[PDB]
Amino acid sequence: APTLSTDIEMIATTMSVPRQVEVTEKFKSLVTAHNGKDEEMKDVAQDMKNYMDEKYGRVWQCVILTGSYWMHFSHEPFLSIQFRYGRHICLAWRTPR
Amino acid sequence: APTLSTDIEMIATTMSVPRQVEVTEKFKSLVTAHNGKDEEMKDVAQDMKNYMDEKYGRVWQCVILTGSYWMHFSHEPFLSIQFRYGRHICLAWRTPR
Ligand SMILES: [Cl-]
Ligand SMILES: [Cl-]
Ligand SMILES: [Cl-]
Ligand SMILES: [Cl-]
Ligand SMILES: [Hg+2]
Ligand SMILES: [Hg+2]
Repeated sequence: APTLSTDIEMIATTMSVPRQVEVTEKFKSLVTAHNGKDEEMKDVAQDMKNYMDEKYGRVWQCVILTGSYWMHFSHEPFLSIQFRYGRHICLAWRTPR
Repeated sequence: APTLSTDIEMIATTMSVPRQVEVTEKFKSLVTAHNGKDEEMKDVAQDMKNYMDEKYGRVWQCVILTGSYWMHFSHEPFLSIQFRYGRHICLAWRTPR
């Protein structure tokens, strides 16, 4: 404890459990504040990106999605997190500057 | 001409039509070479990323997805392209280094 909540499925991350908990709990609070509406998920992606820049340094990208996904950023190591909360998959990783 | 093919839906891009055509035609050839299988879309994302680094400079990220999506990278301008071919949405944008 603090422990990863039971309604998050961690898919892949190079971040520690304390960071996983802050990131996922923040995402859940944002989605809840926006009543889970897809129509407002852009605000959520933006507020997640700003939260992460502030807290863990720039530059973050945030992708929220439904369905499946396949990605490539870099074979070299970089700060990253991928998880599922309900219907929404959340991707976030940090790039230079 | 070269013109954007009728089976691509451009969703948003800051790249010119010549670049749009090369990127989308390359994506279509890769998906066709992999028989459209979701199970191999990781190879496609990787080969798209390498094609784009080579052709337009580093560093590219590539996300292929089904379903909906909402993202944020940067309010500042950066090289980007988003489009749909059949069931697959393809996102790609360039970050520093
Ligand atoms: Cl993020
Ligand atoms: Cl990868
Ligand atoms: Cl790409
Ligand atoms: Cl945005
Ligand atoms: Hg995110
Ligand atoms: Hg792509």
